[PDB]
Amino acid sequence: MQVEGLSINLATIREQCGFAEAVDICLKHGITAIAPWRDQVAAIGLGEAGRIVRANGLKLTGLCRGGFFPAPDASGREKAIDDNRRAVDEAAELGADCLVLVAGGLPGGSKNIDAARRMVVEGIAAVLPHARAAGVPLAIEPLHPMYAADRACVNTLGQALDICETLGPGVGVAIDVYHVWWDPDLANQIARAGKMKAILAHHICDWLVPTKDMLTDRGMMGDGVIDLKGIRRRIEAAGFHGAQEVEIFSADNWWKRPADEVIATCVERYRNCC
Amino acid sequence: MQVEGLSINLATIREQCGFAEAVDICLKHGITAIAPWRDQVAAIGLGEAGRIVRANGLKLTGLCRGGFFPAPDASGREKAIDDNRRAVDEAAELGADCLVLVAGGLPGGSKNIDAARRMVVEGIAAVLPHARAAGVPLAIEPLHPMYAADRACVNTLGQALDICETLGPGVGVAIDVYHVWWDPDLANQIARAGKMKAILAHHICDWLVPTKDMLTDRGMMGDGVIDLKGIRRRIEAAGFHGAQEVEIFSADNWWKRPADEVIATCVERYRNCC
Ligand SMILES: [Zn+2]
Ligand SMILES: [Zn+2]
Repeated sequence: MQVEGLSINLATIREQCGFAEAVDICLKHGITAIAPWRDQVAAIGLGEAGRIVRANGLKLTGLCRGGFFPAPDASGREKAIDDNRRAVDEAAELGADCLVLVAGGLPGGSKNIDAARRMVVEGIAAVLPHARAAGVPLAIEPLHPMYAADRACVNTLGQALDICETLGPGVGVAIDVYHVWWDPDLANQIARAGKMKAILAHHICDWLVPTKDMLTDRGMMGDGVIDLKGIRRRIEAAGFHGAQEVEIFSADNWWKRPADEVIATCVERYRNCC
Repeated sequence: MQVEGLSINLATIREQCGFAEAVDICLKHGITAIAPWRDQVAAIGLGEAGRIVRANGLKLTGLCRGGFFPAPDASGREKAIDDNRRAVDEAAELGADCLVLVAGGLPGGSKNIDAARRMVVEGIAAVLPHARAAGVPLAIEPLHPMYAADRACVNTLGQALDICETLGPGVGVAIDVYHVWWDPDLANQIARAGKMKAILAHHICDWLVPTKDMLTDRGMMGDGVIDLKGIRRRIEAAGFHGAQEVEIFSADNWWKRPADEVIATCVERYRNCC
């Protein structure tokens, strides 16, 4: 009956379903773990979202997302930090296993990528006490390098782990195959993450050939070229046995299909291709 | 009169100009270094291209390109290796400072990215004796990670340098800001390249915000977010003082403008923004 070890990031059916319907279809397929987004939670209301979570015994593999730290001035940086505190409060209410952090790109006008990265480290450090007090692990999600300028300037698992080592307890990593599959040093950095006890989440999807859009053409698992099986074996060998979270952005395919069929296909591909 | 230290990769005006006209406009602006592509050379003829090169005293900062090593079988891999030998012969005829190598993506159907990378190393090793005998340095060009699956599975300068160390003399790197600007370890790897005496080329352009296409929306220098000045200072500190090669693929902007204006703008932006 239950599909053990599978979570659905609700972006996967974001065009078709708001929060309650997404949960309903996931439960209809034996799925008891989700990762909602803050806008989806806000649209239903945080209190109702947590009631649904607690009533159905749902695990949250993550809440998406905090981050977005760099800004051209102190006021803007603190506005971002303070938003992350709200995100932590939301995650805590929902019992999320972590708050996913998407670092933010360059401050407007700036070319100073190293400074942007320092603002990320400082921003995480500013949020950490709030997160630790709330019992909410912070998961730095290294993002594909194509996102460096304008979405997230933490772009390798090695770099993410360097930040985890600098900041100390309460911060780990979310390993999303879309963002990291290409990294020539991926095997060593997964092993490193495991030694650090830093792995908080594992997101799955695929890299299509060709990829037709930089943001909204993620593949269903098995439709692309990622060695999903190999990555998962390495993550398990590193000591992480949590659910695999399906996170697909697909403007011209999966978002245009009935949510039922999408989730059915996620379960099939999870069984066969992961 | 002369614009010292500037080269134009002829992709920059590829829609507007074949080889002879491209050279003419570059010389009209005081530019005496180019990097043509093999298709452009073939369209005019290798003999005529070399005559033009020798008559005008042109430097070639590169010939684009060899590579494309991985294939599902030995016959296909050897076909690729043998093409690279032809590319070396072309580079030698034109007096090119290097042959740029774009590694190739995964063999069709395969998910085995590590094996693809082994085929790259083996392929370069197979070509090297031909290149060394011809006097043609091979320049491994790490490519942006977004190209990993289907164009080039050498995706970081560190990885490129690892291959250079494995293979030994006659192989170095082409450092293209588009492909490497995001790398969190870029400063250390540029310094490393310099210690290895491995830097063979420096390609310039910019990363736009937003980037509107994965292949054909490179920016004119200064229109994007790359710290061009900083990268160049590090390349010079590492011991490379060769020309900066402008390589812009811009389907909706620079390729639609008069070649004259494009090259004029390259010289202005080279002066101000590099
Ligand atoms: Zn993710
Ligand atoms: Zn290049």
